[PDB]
Amino acid sequence: KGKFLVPGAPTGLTGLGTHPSPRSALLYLYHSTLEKLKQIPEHSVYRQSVEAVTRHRLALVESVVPEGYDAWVERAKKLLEEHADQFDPTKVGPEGGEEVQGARAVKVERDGRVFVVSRLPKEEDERVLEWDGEVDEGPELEGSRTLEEKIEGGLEKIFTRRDVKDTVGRVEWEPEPQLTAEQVAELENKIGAGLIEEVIQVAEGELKLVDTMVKARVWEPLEEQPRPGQWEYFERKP
Amino acid sequence: VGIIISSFLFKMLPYGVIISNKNDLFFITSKIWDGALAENNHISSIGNIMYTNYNVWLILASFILLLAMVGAIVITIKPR
Amino acid sequence: TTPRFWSTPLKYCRWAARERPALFFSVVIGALGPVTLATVPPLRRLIGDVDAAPIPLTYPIPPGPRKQLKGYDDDTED
Amino acid sequence: QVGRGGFAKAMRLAGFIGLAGGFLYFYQRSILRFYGMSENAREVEMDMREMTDRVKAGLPLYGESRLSPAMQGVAARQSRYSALFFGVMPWFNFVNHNQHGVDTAKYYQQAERELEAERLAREQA
Amino acid sequence: MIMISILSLLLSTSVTLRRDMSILFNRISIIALAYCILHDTMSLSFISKGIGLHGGLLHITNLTQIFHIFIFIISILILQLTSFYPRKVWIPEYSSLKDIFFNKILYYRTKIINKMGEHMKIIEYPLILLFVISGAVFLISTNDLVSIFLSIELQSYGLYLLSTIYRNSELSTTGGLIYFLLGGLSSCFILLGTSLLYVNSGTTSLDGLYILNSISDVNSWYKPYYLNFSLLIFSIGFLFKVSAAPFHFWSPDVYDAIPTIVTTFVAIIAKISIFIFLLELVYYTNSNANSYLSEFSWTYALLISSLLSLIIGTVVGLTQFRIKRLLAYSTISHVGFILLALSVSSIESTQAFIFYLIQYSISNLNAFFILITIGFSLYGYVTNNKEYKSLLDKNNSPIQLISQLKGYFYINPLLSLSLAITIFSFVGVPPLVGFFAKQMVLSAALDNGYIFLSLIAIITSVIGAVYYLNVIKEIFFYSPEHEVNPVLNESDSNFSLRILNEKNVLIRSVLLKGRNIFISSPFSITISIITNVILLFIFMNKEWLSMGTILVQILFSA
Amino acid sequence: TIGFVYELGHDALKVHSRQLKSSVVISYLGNI
Amino acid sequence: FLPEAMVGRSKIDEKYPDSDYPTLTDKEDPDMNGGYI
Repeated sequence: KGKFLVPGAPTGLTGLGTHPSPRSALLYLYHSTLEKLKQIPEHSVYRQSVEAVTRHRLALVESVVPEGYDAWVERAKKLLEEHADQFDPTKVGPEGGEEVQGARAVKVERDGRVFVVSRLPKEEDERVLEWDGEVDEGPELEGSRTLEEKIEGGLEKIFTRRDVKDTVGRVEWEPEPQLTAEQVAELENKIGAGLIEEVIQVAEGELKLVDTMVKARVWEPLEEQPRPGQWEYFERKP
Repeated sequence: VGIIISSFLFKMLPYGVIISNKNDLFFITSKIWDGALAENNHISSIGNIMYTNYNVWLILASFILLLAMVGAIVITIKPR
Repeated sequence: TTPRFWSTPLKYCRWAARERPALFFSVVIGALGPVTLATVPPLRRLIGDVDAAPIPLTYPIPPGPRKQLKGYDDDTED
Repeated sequence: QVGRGGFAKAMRLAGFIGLAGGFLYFYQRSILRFYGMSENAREVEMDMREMTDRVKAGLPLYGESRLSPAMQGVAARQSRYSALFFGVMPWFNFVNHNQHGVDTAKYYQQAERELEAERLAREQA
Repeated sequence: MIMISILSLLLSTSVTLRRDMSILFNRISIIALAYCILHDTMSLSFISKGIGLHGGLLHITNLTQIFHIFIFIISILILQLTSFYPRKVWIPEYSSLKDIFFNKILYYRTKIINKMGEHMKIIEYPLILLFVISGAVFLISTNDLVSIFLSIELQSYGLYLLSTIYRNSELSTTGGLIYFLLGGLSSCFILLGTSLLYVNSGTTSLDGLYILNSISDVNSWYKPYYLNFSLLIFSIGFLFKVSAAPFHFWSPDVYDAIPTIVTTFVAIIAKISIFIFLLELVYYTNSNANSYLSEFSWTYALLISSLLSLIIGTVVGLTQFRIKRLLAYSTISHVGFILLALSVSSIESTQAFIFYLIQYSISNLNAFFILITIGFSLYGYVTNNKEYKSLLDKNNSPIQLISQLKGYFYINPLLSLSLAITIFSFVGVPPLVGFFAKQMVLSAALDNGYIFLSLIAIITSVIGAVYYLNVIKEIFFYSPEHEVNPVLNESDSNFSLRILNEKNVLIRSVLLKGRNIFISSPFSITISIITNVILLFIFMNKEWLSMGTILVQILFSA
Repeated sequence: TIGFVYELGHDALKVHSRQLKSSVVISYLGNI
Repeated sequence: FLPEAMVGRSKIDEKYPDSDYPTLTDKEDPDMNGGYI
């Protein structure tokens, strides 16, 4: 009952909920950051700083392995290799598919590490859930229509979309074992940046910062020399 | 349109009402005791029969109100 | 979270009392009427509580033939 | 193509409406034998027995009513032949009134003959 | 039963906002109307002009009960449009009894069946329809002046809400608004009609007014002038609702503005219930002896209306290019025939009136079904006409123009022949059922000396046959402006259907195209039965015609 | 009262006013 | 209240033009044959 954190439970900071998967998310965020730095020259201290901080924090998250991870990762390889078509972003899109009312998943690569991001259909009460949660694209086009309008309607989706109950050529992806609420505290004692949900948001802002640094080229020589007298104040001659 | 309808419907209305539109009539009233043993108020006289003798009108009335309560809300409800 | 009545009626009636009391207790009070109509009258007559006779609201005309009364005739006036 | 719990909901409504429709069907079948609008040979004889029993018992044919004599009339005039409208508006008689549309003389005319034979049979004993 | 069905359906509707429930709430309403049929069938074992019910307020007649049952069947047939999906997927691999009862077919049906269409998402739609039926049936049974007014309102208000239940359509809100306003004017005439009756006669009983009327038929202070011209005002309020001329102007606009599945029920049920109610009034108010009262009969409005409905209905329909405006003018010419049979009050004309009303209600329903089905068939078809691109609310009225039907006999021939037979039956061509209906009303009128109205009607029909033939000329004589959709039939895009058995185990997977997409059976069977009834009426006329012979004998006997 | 339960059930007597959790689980397979 | 295409006279005038019924004067069609030379 009290073994695991409950995703979306309030953390004590308003608007900050319990992360459904904090460990993998930090690895995804850290490996993604260690990938974007590579478009920065090695003599940049900004690169070396972020590269140093992220690797230091990465080795700590690896140090806290969930129970049964080795067993699940051996299974989950045999799923991705046998049914790579199902989880291929180039085939099912970056969002895992088009049917949000069933399970979806793609395989993502960062630094060469392999990630599988899954979108379990949103948990809502039975009595306010229409058509299992299907997406309402509105009424089908009826009457006299031109071909283009029928094209714009979504007519190519009859031949690609799936009845969710049609599951024979597919395998149900079981996700990664999670960290028991004791391990979450133990990991965040090592990192020392507050709750793991706080650590995650600082990591993802750290990921977005790299793109701004790269564009600005913050490691190149000073743009504007201050002109004479620019930083003079009211100092008395020593 | 005013005169033609009014002329036509003036005959449709009865003597009871068209009265009092140099020899006038005077209505005369007296008293009875057998019909005064328990005089009811008109609200009670209607209650004496609105729920037994004419209860079909009440049941139909209720259906009209129900359709208005359901219909007037079905067409104006916030869609969510 | 919220229970469903048809899955677990008793857990629903507890939830309805605690979380939606004005609506749930409207149904209890209102239902208590037809329970009153079905139980109080039989037990009242059981214990000798007798419904009273209707009070007269029109002159009670006696049935049967007229009684052929002698007395109080015109001669007695003087 | 309904969601996960919609058909069970629809069964509960269909279940009720068939129960309600089938009870009106069962009530309508018996009352027509009382209305004289169906073959009712069995009902007539068990009517003549029940009622002529009530006569010799001295108890009211149709029983006693808490309601006033005029209220009984309104009840009789609201429900007589009223199972012919069951398709539209249902209605059942729960009032013990004496206004049932039939001459009651046959029941009295009958019981006394059962009272005549009972006394004669007691004489030879 | 209808009242228990409304209350029960309303309690289930009031604890859900799930729009996916609309299809199942419509399927339960058809079950409910079938119980009402079983109950009014049991009530049919008595011979009587009428039996007062519920304190004199309501009455039951053999004619009252045969008409409630007809309303119930018609309602079951119209309720099918919102109870089953328009289209279907059919393969020979799924076509046996074991297949239908013990196998399942999985495929993406959301677009093919229009699961999320507007007709499939209004939760309260069957409920508002049941209220209109509740009002319709109560009116046939009304025996009091006050009962009449409440029943016509309960029928009318629901037709206003049905005309407005598509709330996101500017065309339905407008049609709903016109109908509510002008029908409210219509009801103020009906209330004035009843009010003058009770004020001059002291009674709300129709049974009491008929008695006062029969005494007053002899051959000095209170001549009963009020009955004929109170009934006249009362009658005009009902000629608005049946859309008899010259009170017809609203119906072409409203019927054309509201959606077509809705215009099916709104253009058919009010007529059956209102005409049956007027029939008993016309029989019990006819002065057999010629008299001063006869000179002023309220029924001359009906002849004036029937006269006008014949000219107006056929002539204004000549230059109608909109199919719903054409169908409504065709109705105004058919209610002229109905009115003419209702105004000649005789055994032969009452048989004719009863036969015509039932046959026209099944025929006008066939016309609506074919129209609705034709615009659901155009799903695998494409057009390049600017006019068909400039139409408004194409989802609610898929077919709006006669020209949209150009070449339909080359797209689907039997559905085009079904509409040809139905239209030819509106014309009055033998040996179809509509000819026999028209002939029965002409025979009655000719017998009773209405030779002039018979001549109007025959000349009127040839005029109305002109625009009926322009519809058929559109179906048969030109080529389709619609083309098979090029991508739905491309031999490269096919959806996967998969056939499972009784317990979630796959049997066979199939790949299917657009040629495997057909009309759903409930509509093709319904069109098939009514077409064949119309076609083969001459071999199956005995029980239907005798049913009307006996009802008239009960009404005119004793 | 049934029509009143209809008005309470559909939230017809409700004025909406104010001024839903994560559903993306990432998984780590490690190296290729 | 209803759209012009649905109830408008000019839209009927398109579908049934008055020019579909020729009317010539004797100055141009003396022989009643459409101006045949």
